[PDB]
This record gives sequence, structure tokens and C-alpha cells, in this order.
Amino acid sequence: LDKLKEFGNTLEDKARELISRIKQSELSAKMREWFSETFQKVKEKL
Amino acid sequence: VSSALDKLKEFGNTLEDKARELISRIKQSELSAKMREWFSETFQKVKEKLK
Repeated sequence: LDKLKEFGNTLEDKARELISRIKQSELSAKMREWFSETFQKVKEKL
Repeated sequence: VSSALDKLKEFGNTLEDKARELISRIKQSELSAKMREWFSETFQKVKEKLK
């Protein structure tokens, strides 16, 4: 039963971390496309 | 807005949901065990006071 509890707390910790790394990638990805879409729009206007 | 990562997010959330739930059940099993032992120990003493 402590072996059972251990297993749950590991699934919850690996779950935390995976979602915490998805948000980071996402943030990182949206800004990058946002910075690039804006630069391309300025080149248009140049 | 990649559809692979969003689906990894569903996976991340479920895995975490099910784990929390697992732990809600253990705590119930926990309550239950400490209750069974209370009846067991209380019975035993009754036995030693009737024999």
C-alpha cells in the first residue's frame, strides 16, 4: 500500500513536469512566430 | 498551436487526473484499515475480559 502510494506520486510528478514543458515550448513557439510574422510585415512595408 | 503537443497536454492532464484519484482511493483504504484494526483490537480486549 506504500508501494501503491509511491506509484501514484511518481505519475503525478512526471505529469507535472511534462505539462510544465509543454507550456514552455508553447510560449517559446508563439513569440517566435509572432516576432517572425511582424518582421515579414515590416519587410513588406519596406 | 501544434496538434501533437495539445494531445500530449490531454495525456499530461489525464495521467495527472488518474494519479490524484489513485491517491484519493488509498486514503479511503487507509481510513478503512485503521477502522478494521479498531474493531479487531476492541474485540480482543472484550475476549480477555470474558474468559
